[PDB]
Amino acid sequence: DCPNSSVVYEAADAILHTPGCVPCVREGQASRCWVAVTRRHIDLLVGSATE
Amino acid sequence: GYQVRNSSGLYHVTNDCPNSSVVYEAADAILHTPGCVPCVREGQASRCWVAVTPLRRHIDLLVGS
Ligand SMILES: *[C@@H]1O[C@H](CO)[C@@H](O)[C@H](O)[C@H]1NC(C)=O
Ligand SMILES: *[C@@H]1O[C@H](CO)[C@@H](O)[C@H](O)[C@H]1NC(C)=O
Repeated sequence: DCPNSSVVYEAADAILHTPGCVPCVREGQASRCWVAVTRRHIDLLVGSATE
Repeated sequence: GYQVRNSSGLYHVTNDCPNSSVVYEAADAILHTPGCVPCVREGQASRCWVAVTPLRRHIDLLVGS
């Protein structure tokens, strides 16, 4: 449905299907997280930005 | 934490994941994005731009294996 941006959609889906808490550690503005996929896991760095 | 005074009473709320809030925010924003989130391979990861629901702010993220 949305194939070239899939990797994100997979991650986003894993965050929602995480019943617990996604473990994150803040790196200034951005926070580094480890999302487990239902072994393997997704590494993600998320941050906010303003123009 | 912090308190809330809504229509159903007086409450006290504590975020069980204070550092994980942007992740949940982004995950929601990706699903509410009607188009497709613009990604680019940036190394061994994927650099994406997520527009947040409304000085215009967005969410930058990198996903990897
Ligand atoms: C939140 O981030 C800070 C700074 O990276 C870290 O010291 C702390 O342990 C983190 N807290 C949680 C609940 O993950
Ligand atoms: C009451 O405030 C609390 C905390 O935000 C929430 O659990 C509850 O659903 C709110 N109720 C309404 C009607 O806003």
